[PDB]
Amino acid sequence: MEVNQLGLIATALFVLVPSVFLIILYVQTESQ
Amino acid sequence: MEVNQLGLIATALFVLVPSVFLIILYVQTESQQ
Amino acid sequence: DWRVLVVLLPVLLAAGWAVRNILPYAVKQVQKLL
Amino acid sequence: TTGERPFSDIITSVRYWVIHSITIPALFIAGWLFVSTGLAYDVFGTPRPDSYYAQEQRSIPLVTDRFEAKQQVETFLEQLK
Amino acid sequence: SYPIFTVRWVAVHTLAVPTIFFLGAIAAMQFIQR
Amino acid sequence: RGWFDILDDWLKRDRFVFVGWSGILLFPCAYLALGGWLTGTTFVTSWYTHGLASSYLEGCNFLTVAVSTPANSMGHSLLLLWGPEAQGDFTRWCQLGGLWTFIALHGAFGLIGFMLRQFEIARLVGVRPYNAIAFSAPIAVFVSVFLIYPLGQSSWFFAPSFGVAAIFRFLLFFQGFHNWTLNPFHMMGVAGVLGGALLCAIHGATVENTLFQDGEGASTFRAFNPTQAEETYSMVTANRFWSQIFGIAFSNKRWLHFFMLFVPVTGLWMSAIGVVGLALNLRSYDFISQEIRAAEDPEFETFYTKNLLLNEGIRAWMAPQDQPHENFVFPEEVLPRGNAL
Amino acid sequence: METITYVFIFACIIALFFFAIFFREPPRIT
Amino acid sequence: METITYVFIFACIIALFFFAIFFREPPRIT
Amino acid sequence: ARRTWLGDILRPLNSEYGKVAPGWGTTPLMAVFMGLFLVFLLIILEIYNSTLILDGVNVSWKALG
Amino acid sequence: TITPSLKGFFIGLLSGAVVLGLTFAVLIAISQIDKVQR
Amino acid sequence: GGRIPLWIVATVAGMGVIVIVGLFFYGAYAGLGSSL
Amino acid sequence: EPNPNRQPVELNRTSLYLGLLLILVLALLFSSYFFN
Amino acid sequence: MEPNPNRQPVELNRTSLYLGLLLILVLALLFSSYFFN
Amino acid sequence: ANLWERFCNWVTSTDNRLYVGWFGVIMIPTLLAATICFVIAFIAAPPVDIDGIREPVSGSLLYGNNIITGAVVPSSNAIGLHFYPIWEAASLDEWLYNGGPYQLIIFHFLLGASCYMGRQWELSYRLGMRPWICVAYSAPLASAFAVFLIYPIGQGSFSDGMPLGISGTFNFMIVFQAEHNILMHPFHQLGVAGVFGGALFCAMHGSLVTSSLIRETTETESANYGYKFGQEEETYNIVAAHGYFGRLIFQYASFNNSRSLHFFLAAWPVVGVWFTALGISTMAFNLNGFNFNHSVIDAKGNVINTWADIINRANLGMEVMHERNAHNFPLDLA
Amino acid sequence: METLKITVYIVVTFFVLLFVFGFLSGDPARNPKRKD
Ligand code: CLA
Ligand code: CLA
Ligand code: CLA
Ligand SMILES: C=Cc1c(C)c2cc3nc(c4c5[nH]c(cc6nc(cc1[nH]2)C(C)=C6CC)c(C)c5C(=O)[C@@H]4C(=O)OC)[C@@H](CCC(=O)OC/C=C(\C)CCC[C@H](C)CCC[C@H](C)CCCC(C)C)[C@@H]3C
Ligand SMILES: CC(C)=CCC/C(C)=C/CC/C(C)=C/CC/C(C)=C/CC/C(C)=C/CC/C(C)=C/CC/C(C)=C/CC/C(C)=C/CC/C(C)=C/CC1=CC(=O)C(C)=C(C)C1=O
Ligand SMILES: CCCCCCCCCCCCCCCC(=O)OC[C@H](COP(=O)(O)OC[C@@H](O)CO)OC(=O)CCCCCCCCCCCCCCC
Ligand SMILES: CCCCCCCCCCCCCCCC(=O)OC[C@H](COP(=O)(O)OC[C@@H](O)CO)OC(=O)CCCCCCCCCCCCCCC
Ligand SMILES: CC1=C(/C=C/C(C)=C/C=C/C(C)=C/C=C/C=C(C)/C=C/C=C(C)/C=C/C2=C(C)CCCC2(C)C)C(C)(C)CCC1
Ligand code: OEY
Ligand SMILES: [Cl-]
Ligand SMILES: [Cl-]
Repeated sequence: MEVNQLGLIATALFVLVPSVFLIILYVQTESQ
Repeated sequence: MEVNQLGLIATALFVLVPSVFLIILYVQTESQQ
Repeated sequence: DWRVLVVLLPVLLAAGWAVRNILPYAVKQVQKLL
Repeated sequence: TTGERPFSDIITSVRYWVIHSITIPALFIAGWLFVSTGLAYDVFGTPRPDSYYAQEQRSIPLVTDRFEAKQQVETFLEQLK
Repeated sequence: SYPIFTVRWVAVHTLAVPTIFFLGAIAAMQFIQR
Repeated sequence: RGWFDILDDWLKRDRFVFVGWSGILLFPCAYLALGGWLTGTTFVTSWYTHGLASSYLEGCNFLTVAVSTPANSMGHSLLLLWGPEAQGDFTRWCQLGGLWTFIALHGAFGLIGFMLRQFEIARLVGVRPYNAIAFSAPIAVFVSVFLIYPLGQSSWFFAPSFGVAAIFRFLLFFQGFHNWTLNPFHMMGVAGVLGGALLCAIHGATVENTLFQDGEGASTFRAFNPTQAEETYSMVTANRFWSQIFGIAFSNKRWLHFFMLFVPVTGLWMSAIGVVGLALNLRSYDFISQEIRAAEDPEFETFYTKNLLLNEGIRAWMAPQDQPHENFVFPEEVLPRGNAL
Repeated sequence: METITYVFIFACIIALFFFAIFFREPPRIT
Repeated sequence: METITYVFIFACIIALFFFAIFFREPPRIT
Repeated sequence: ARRTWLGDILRPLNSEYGKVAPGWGTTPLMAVFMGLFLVFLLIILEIYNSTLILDGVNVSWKALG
Repeated sequence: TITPSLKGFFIGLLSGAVVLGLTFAVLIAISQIDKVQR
Repeated sequence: GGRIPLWIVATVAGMGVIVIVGLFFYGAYAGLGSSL
Repeated sequence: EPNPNRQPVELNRTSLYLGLLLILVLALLFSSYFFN
Repeated sequence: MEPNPNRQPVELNRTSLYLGLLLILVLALLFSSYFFN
Repeated sequence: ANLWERFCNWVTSTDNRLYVGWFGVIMIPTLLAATICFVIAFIAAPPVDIDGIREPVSGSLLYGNNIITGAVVPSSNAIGLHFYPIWEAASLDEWLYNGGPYQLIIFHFLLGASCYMGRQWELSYRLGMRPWICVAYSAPLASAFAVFLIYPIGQGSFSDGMPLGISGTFNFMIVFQAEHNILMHPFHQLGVAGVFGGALFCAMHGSLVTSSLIRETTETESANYGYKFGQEEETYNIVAAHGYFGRLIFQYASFNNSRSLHFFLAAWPVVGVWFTALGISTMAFNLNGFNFNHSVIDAKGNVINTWADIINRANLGMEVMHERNAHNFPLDLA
Repeated sequence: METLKITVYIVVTFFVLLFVFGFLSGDPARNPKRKD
């Protein structure tokens, strides 16, 4: 299927970036 | 240039994944002292 | 062949010469080994 | 400090130089002869200045077989004889 | 009272004996002519 | 109080050269690799394996002498003296390259022995075994270059030959055939060797110029005592200096000296990996995008295309004499050449 | 896109320099 | 690539479910 | 620590931690198997390398038929 | 059956054996004459 | 025991090397390996 | 001279679970449109 | 059943963060040309 | 309290996060000019006619280069050693085509890096240090002078200066080997010994100190926390280091004096690298590597090749292909 | 271009004279121990 191959990177970053934000904040919460 | 299209995602992830890991361990180190 | 004696002869004389100058002291060391 | 005789004290000793003023030139002469007699060429199979090519040859006598290689260089050496 | 023949003695002569012999062979070689 | 223990006692005596259990592997193999190299470089030719002279006897000098690899027709034969090739004949064994495998294999077991020595002495003295660990880098390089590389190739012939100019030729082969300078594992190795030399120099210089005045004399060497507890130079002044000159400095002596182990060991380890790739002709030879553009666009030129022309000259000009078993006959008209030269 | 990527990484390194120098953990005596 | 991506995200959510049920903050009665 | 039915069954298999045979025990015999295995690996290597050549052992693809 | 290279093998095996045992015959002897006291 | 003074050992040993090495450089110009 | 308005920040586990579900499901929804 | 006594805190100080990020960015800068090829 | 005297005190202040100093007064502008021009040219310079034959080589990223292939390209061979500032060009377009940026960058860098070395002297004086760290850095600095300045002077062209690029560097070392046989040159051989040796002794010393760290920590924490910045006692056992190393080799090949050990650490790579910089600087005047091409012949006069001859066949392949369009006459005399 | 050339001449001369006069201003005396 002739899909947009920037869609992979946009989907990837759409997930990675905000999730990493969330994780960083949770882990530093647990260690204090 | 006719460059490998996956190069981008490979480079991005190669940077992001190991960096995010180090940041996670630094910030939680600091929340201790 | 014969060149092997030419070659080896000096080293035997060297070993001979050194054998004779050191023998008396070499036997004192072996005595000390019980 | 380990109980061997110090090197400094050995190579100034009269006894030492009495032996090694013989043993050192005998070995130097020994090795000289190994070459001057031609024995080193025959032991090691090294070509002499005159035995690299046969007279009108400009072919390297290159080994080209694994288990027949011994026989090859033997043939190349008779191609000089 | 020092030993004469040691492990040290042996390591020394292991190297030094053929050095001199090799130096003498390499000396003869400077006179080889084609 | 059995014999095994008695031998342990004797192997581990404090003497001018410590022996150890590891001495049993190390000393014979080191002496034989070394003697093989001095025997071959003094007396043994490469005429029948390479078409080359390679000893003092033959008229070579220290730079051009070598113990050359076996003929390509030997494959990866162990070339044992008693094996089917030499058939026990010392002379033929010499003429077929037997000393190459002798040196390389005895060298390998010597290296093992030397690392076992570092382990053995470190245990007896009571120190951590980081000098042995460090020595894994030399080992990795040696095996990768002298054993794995040619085992991936057609024969031992294409390993490095044990000599000065022969190694120089090995460098240039790798440029022309593998484009090894383009390889990121070689690059990481370069950064580790040069980074290490930098560290070595910058650390030695820093200590020598942050010294405390512990004596009255102008030779500052006299004023150290190996059992003194006090540091002999100021980490504090050193740190402020480099912080102000460079922006960052070391503050932890332990990390500093670990880094000094880490940098050159890793660089060597990276380059080993890349030579393992080259055992298989698995090269970073090209950048595909550049070639597609340059094939289509004859005005497009980079230093990358310039250097491949050089590799191409190298291959065609050195191959016939460097690979005599291939009987390459390149007539004049097929040789690549620029204008006039 | 490859040009953007190369420059981006270089730019990150340069910013990292900035923090390593001016926002270092400050060395403290004894 | 697009199928792998849709399947991967779906599979992450199922794994979220498991942790959110079995590894929840236990509710306790302060 | 938690006891389980399977734990009680396996119990004696993890019960002799630290028990040793005295002195050298079977070490001499181990050394024999070690030395035999070395020679055997030698042979296997030298067969593959073609410096051990044996009748009816054709180290080649042409030994599939 | 028993080819040249197998004879060569056995030749190598016995030479290695000679060498290692002679080496250990010497090492075992010296270690007995020159013992540490305690 | 210490009869030969060490400085004398060093000088004679020193000149012995210079002699042999000098021979090797002489031989770079004469005979085999000389280009002639 | 340390700043008195610094505050610590928190994200409990439940908030992480909720936040991750949001992101993951937003991704599953928009990704079809990103690939188009 | 007790809480597991083997658990341990993990640390990465600020300098190790800088060193590690440099490593990763320089690695990325080196390999990206080969990834794009 | 006077204006000049307060300026002087700020320039030489040991309280600035980064020391400025009088050497800094020249370093900062010149390194900034060289850095800024370098960064912009690497990304966006148009192609440059390095060899003066109207055959521009593309060196920047936007013109189809990657990090590995990109460079700031040396100025035109038509310029040779003439000075080519911006204001000598009819326009920036001309200056770009002929390789002007290279000259701007290298001159500012060499100047700024020279002042870097002086700055190292200066702060050491302001801090009451011994003064010779700058002598250590003269070895790298000399190396940079050799490939960016000395080698062009002797060859008559910054076109043969080393390119500011990764693959440009490789193009330079390949052509150098074919025109000078640098591998057979003893000063290059001393560089390799200085660099191999330097990495060896780095590893040795780091492994030897690390092996003899005094136990100050538990297995759950970095050993590095056993040292506290500024502590007065030493943090390893040097006698234990000496006792391991002396036995690994023999006693007297090991250092028991840390001052001699650290000065050896400094001098070995510094001196090797001086020589290899000298090597480039003297091959700039075409005093080249040893030449043993056809030095072994047989009784008839056949040539008996050595490894030197094989090297020569590689050099020849480099020679005939480099700058394939630039030579009209049969000898490449510069 | 000439505007540029004049400007660079000015900027360079300015920095070079800061350097010359800065070191002429009792530089040996700016050290931590002994001042002349
Ligand atoms: C002790 C250290 C040591 C080690 C590790 C090696 C290792 C090696 N040597 Mg070197 N060698 C050594 C010392 C050593 N050598 C010494 C001291 C000498 C001087 C004599 C030599 C001279 C030498 C030569 C001349 C050659 C080698 C070669 C080799 C290689 C093959 C050896 C082989 O096939 O073994 C085979 C044998 C064994 C592994 C022995 C195993 C012993 C078993 C366990 C016991 C068997 C007992 C016996 C069968 C029972 C009695 C029989 C009955 C009649 C009563 C190998 C790399 C060869 C080489 O490098 O090829 C290029 C080669 O040509 N070595
Ligand atoms: C800036 C220049 C530069 C630098 C710094 C390096 C650095 C390196 N190169 Mg690269 N190289 C370069 C340019 C450079 N290269 C160029 C332009 C080319 C052309 C393509 C090459 C081609 C090249 C090749 C072909 C190879 C390298 C290799 C290496 C590595 C060698 C590591 C080493 O110590 O091996 C030294 C060897 C050892 C450490 C092995 C063990 C040594 C034991 C301990 C010896 C003991 C000696 C014993 C005591 C006897 C002493 C006495 C005797 C001398 C008489 C290192 C990372 C090698 C590599 O990557 O290896 C993985 C390799 O094979 N280089
Ligand atoms: C194993 C193989 C091997 C090895 C180990 C070496 C080793 C070496 N070679 Mg040889 N070389 C080889 C193979 C090898 N080469 C081959 C095969 C060839 C032929 C193709 C050559 C051709 C060759 C040439 C042509 C040259 C070398 C040079 C060198 C030296 C390079 C290191 C140096 O110059 O440091 C010195 C340090 C520097 C050059 C750097 C100075 C850094 C400045 C002062 C500061 C830079 C600041 C920076 C821009 C910013 C950093 C700050 C940060 C915030 C970004 C070194 C001795 C070079 C040499 O001798 O140059 C003097 C040289 O020109 N080699
Ligand atoms: C060409 C470069 C090079 C050489 C020559 C070299 C040499 C050595 N390194 C040693 C050590 C080390 N090297 C180390 C790190 C490094 N070493 C490096 C590079 C080298 N290291 C680099 C770059 C590093 C940085 C990681 C460490 C950490 C150590 C040590 O601890 C050790 C030491 O004590 O240093 C002071 C010594 C081990 C002695 C030994 O094994 O004796 C036994 C000799 C044996 C086993 C024989 C091996 C024979 C070889 C492998 C084949 C035959 C070689 C021929 C005879 C000579 C051929 C020469 C021609 C090719 C020109 C030895 C002096
Ligand atoms: C505009 C554009 C985009 C620009 C493009 C420009 C350009 C071309 C960029 C190219 C960049 C490129 C890709 C580079 C590649 C580099 C590459 C090969 C990376 C190596 C990768 C890698 C992991 C290699 C493995 C080997 C490795 C670990 C090497 C590490 C080398 C290294 C960091 C060594 C240290 C060097 C260094 C300068 C340290 C200084 C130390 C220092 C502060 C000491 C001072 C000091 C000394 C003392 O003694 C004491 C006591 C104190 C207190 C003290 O302080
Ligand atoms: C380059 C590194 C060393 C720099 C030099 C300074 C280091 C200082 C040494 C320690 C403190 C000072 C000692 C002062 C004295 C000094 O520094 O050294 C001089 C020393 C002389 O020792 P003697 O026992 O003769 O005399 C004691 C002296 O200390 C008197 O000053 O030289 C020797 O060891 C000669 C032996 C070398 C010949 C051995 C060859 C056989 C070796 C074969 C084994 C191979 C190696 C092992 C294989 C793995
Ligand atoms: C006036 C101009 C001065 C020049 C300005 C230059 C600024 C750049 C300097 C380095 C900043 C980054 C270092 C971060 C990392 C950092 O902050 O390290 C800080 C670290 C501090 O070490 P300490 O000993 O304090 O810490 C050890 C323990 O305390 C923690 O475990 O320093 C080192 O480890 C020294 C060795 C690092 C040496 C790495 C330097 C390599 C830099 C060059 C890489 C460039 C490639 C670029 C290609 C594009
Ligand atoms: C192989 C073999 C073997 C063995 C062998 C051997 C072990 C030998 C040895 C050998 C040796 C052991 C030799 C030696 C040699 C030496 C040499 C030849 C030296 C030289 C040197 C020189 C020349 C030096 C000089 C100098 C210079 C040049 C500069 C600086 C200074 C000096 C003085 C150092 C056997 C029998 C088992 C059998 C099989 C085979
Ligand atoms: O080596 Mn060959 O020589 Ca010095 O010039 Mn003549 O050719 Mn051209 O310009 Mn660059 O390069
Ligand atoms: Cl070119
Ligand atoms: Cl011309």
